[PDB]
Amino acid sequence: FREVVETQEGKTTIIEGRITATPKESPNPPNPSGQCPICRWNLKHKYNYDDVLLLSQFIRPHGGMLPRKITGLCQEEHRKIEECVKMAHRAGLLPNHRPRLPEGVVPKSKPQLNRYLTRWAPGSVKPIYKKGPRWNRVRMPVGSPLLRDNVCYSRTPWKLYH
Amino acid sequence: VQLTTYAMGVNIYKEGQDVPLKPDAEYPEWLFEMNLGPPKTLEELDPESREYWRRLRKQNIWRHNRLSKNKR
Amino acid sequence: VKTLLPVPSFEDVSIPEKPKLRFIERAPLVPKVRREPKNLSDIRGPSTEATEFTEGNFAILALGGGYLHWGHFEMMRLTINRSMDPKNMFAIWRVPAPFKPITRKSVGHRMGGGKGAIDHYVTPVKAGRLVVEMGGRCEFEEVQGFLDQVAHKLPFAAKAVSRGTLEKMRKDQEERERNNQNPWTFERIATANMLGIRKVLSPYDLTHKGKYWGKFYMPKRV
Amino acid sequence: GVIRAIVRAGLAMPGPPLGPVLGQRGVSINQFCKEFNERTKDIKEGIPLPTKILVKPDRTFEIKIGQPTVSYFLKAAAGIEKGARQTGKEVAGLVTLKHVYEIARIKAQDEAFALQDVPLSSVVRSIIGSARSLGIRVVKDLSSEELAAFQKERAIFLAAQKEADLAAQEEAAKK
Amino acid sequence: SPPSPPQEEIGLIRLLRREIAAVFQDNRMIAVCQNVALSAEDKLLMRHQLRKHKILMKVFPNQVLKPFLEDSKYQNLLPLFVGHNMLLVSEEPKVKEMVRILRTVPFLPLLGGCIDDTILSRQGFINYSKLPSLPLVQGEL
Amino acid sequence: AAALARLGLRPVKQVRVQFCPFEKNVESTRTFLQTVSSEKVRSTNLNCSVIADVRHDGSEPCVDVLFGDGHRLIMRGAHLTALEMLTAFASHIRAR
Amino acid sequence: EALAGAPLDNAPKEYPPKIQQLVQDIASLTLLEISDLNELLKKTL
Amino acid sequence: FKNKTVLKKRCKDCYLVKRRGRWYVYCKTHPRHKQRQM
RNA sequence: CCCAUAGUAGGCCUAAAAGCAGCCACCAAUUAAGAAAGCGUUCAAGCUCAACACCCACUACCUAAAAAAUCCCAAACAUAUA
Ligand SMILES: [Mg+2]
Ligand SMILES: [Zn+2]
Repeated sequence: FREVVETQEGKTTIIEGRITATPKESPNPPNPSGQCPICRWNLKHKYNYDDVLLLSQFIRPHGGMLPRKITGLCQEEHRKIEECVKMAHRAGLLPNHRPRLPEGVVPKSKPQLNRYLTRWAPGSVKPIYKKGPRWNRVRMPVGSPLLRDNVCYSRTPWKLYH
Repeated sequence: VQLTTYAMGVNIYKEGQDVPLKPDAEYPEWLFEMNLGPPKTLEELDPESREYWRRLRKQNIWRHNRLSKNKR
Repeated sequence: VKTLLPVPSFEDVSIPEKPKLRFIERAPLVPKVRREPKNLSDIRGPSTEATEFTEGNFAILALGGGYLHWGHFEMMRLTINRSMDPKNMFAIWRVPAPFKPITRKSVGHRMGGGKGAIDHYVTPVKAGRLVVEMGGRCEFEEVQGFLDQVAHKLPFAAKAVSRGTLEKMRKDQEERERNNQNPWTFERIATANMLGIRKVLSPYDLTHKGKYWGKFYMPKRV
Repeated sequence: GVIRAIVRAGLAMPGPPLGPVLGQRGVSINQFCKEFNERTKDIKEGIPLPTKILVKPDRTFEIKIGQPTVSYFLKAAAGIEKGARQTGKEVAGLVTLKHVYEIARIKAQDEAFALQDVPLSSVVRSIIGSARSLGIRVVKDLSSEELAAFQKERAIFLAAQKEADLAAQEEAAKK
Repeated sequence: SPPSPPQEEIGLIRLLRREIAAVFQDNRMIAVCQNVALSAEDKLLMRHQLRKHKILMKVFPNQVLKPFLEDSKYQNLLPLFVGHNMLLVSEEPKVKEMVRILRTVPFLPLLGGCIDDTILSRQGFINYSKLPSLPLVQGEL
Repeated sequence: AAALARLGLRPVKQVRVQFCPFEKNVESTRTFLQTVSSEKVRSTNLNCSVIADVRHDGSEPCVDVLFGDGHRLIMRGAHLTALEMLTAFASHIRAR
Repeated sequence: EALAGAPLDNAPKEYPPKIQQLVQDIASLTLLEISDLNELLKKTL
Repeated sequence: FKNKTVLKKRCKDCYLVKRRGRWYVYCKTHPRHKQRQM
């Protein structure tokens, strides 16, 4: 990889860009004819928001996302991975990819409202005060619609609004 | 009043003698090949020549100007 | 370098005299004395007239049935005549002047006592009929913009189309029809009276093929 | 900064349009006009001619004199005063290619053509284009053609210009 | 995806190749330099200051400059052409006044070039410029 | 390159860029010379000069900048990219 | 074909070898052939 | 802020942002252009 | 994401109308920039866009949602095989 290190010594700031170690691909990917890493490793429709081992290979050291021109993902898999990583961030997963901040974590907010498959940003969704009639109820989005094509073993489709 | 009026008395031979025009045999020959009346067209022009691409680009600019009247 | 392509030339298109839209009168010169019934079938189903381009290359295509009246005519004519270029574009009507008489009874009237007096006139329009056509030495984008402007204000669904656009829509409809993957078709079931479905369907559904519902047209219905 | 304008050689009065722009620039205008006029006193005609003016922080100005206008030179070689109203459909006069060669050889030493590596061919092409825009007409050889062409054209153009002037007359009457 | 249908070469790049080959064959030496993002008026000011001694300048796209460098004998010129680059086509090789008129602007780098098929760096160019007069060099032996 | 034009490059008094054109890792500092020799970034103040030191045996891109307060900011950019060192230099000049 | 790698002379360590070959051919003899050099090189000069 | 069902930038300095589950058009040059989705 | 030199303040008309008040023409230099597409200007000027040079992630599945009066309204739940 690459990094920038700044050394202040005697009113002189040395700015250096150094190259560090980098992990390569595994020796024998199963489908070398594929285009995306997901297609190459046959992971298409085979990963969820729980697969942090797969998600964290596409994300910045501070919980951010990496661009497609670097990762190599297709447009569809990029959106799938980005939404999955948002849900993983909101689910309390990825503890070491927290946003960087000098001292702002000391005023701890509301305690651990445990949650998962969180689609929207928790601080921007209004309560459902009226719920509508039986034939049109205001449902609650659970999960992401961009994972509707994942492999299903339950013989019943995944429920996205419940 | 003020408006530029310097109108030399152009007679049948005024501008043939007011300035020292040299005989036709003394000017170089490359002067008498210019396209005078109409400008030349794409089909007349060779896709290899640079003026071909200049004219094609002028047509492209005209098309862009025509189209870009309602697009913000 | 960016590769360049020749501009589409216009040396075989001649604009006619009087290029702006003709004034449309609200009522016929000879008013109709006899009052006719509301034969609602003149806006039902597909249009059989004015479905193809005649002289222009752009148009407003109706995607649903409805009645055009003088307010609509004035709106479209004024917007077109104030938004087009007389020297390079010409616009031609494709719907007649309002001729169908709509009668209404006096306000606060009980039911009965004959029909009402003729109040105004309308032009029936079916889905798939071109309403205004446009031609000249211009591309499609400017006319598409200021014609979708007009089409959004029509009493029915409408779009701004061109020759190539309309041909593309028709070819895509045929392609969808042939590559449809389920084996159960409205046409097949309706024509074979499968499940006795004609007790729910209409005699017009044998020809509408499920694509038309009242004065509404579904272009994704196959 | 720079100032782009055209002013007559022997006539530059401390007023509009150079007045307000130079006043907003912040430099004396009488000194500039007197200096310019005394520079161009060496011209025996009083030829309008463009001027590039450059200013520096210490409130003094350096001015570069160029060549006169191709519009002026072409209308002078044509012998007409005003440009044609209907360019392309109406002819403003007749000139020969020797005149445009002379104009090019006398103009190419200005700041807009001697600053580049332009042959006289591209310069005369530019002059021919500006002539077409002006509406004047250029053909190949005019030894015996020009004399008869001038003979007929002076009369027909005087008649047509009188027609245009009376056109302006009834237009000004019908208000 | 199946192999792309390759395009055919256009007249622009074809004649660009022709003229670049012509000026690489007929000329004596070439001086490449960096295309400073400098104003147009001053840019033509230098352009005229260089042409006043009868030496020309040109600018060409890299996407057509590179293949000539790769497939010709001038391969070693390629790795210098990674940015905003221009070339000075100059017959009757004269370097003294070029260096003198480039020294006024210290941000114009002469990244190098060839001198009768002899490619030298910037300091190479300066020490080649410092070479004695050609009649003296000829008469030395 | 409008970032420096808006940030007012006027604190600086001298900048110099050293590189070898015949080396593969000089593009960043070369295009930094390009963006720092721009008309606006240089016309924001006419009391500072830009220097293009050209050598062949150095084999290393480097940048050395000195401004009014006497501080010497050196960034030997051969792995460090143009935009990164650009925003670093801009941040340094706006801090001081 | 190809061209020489062409290094710099601010740190001079290498020089073209065609010069070495020609000098090894010409510069190991007495005045007998130096007279040939002097008489002959000036036929065109 | 003005409520709109369709939002469009009225100048080059208008920018669309997605905040509090809504689409806003924010302009710093002309605060006149501030629009909020409804 | 850059980049805006020129015949030229193209002529006519206009007090002035310079690409941008209205029309006719729309050539033409440099490797590149339209007798000018948006503004903007009293006229100018200062801004873009169209143009070389510079690399080039996509440069976009089109749009297609709203509030009334006593008190929301089953509880819930995305992943063990038709
Ligand atoms: Mg401007
Ligand atoms: Zn705005």
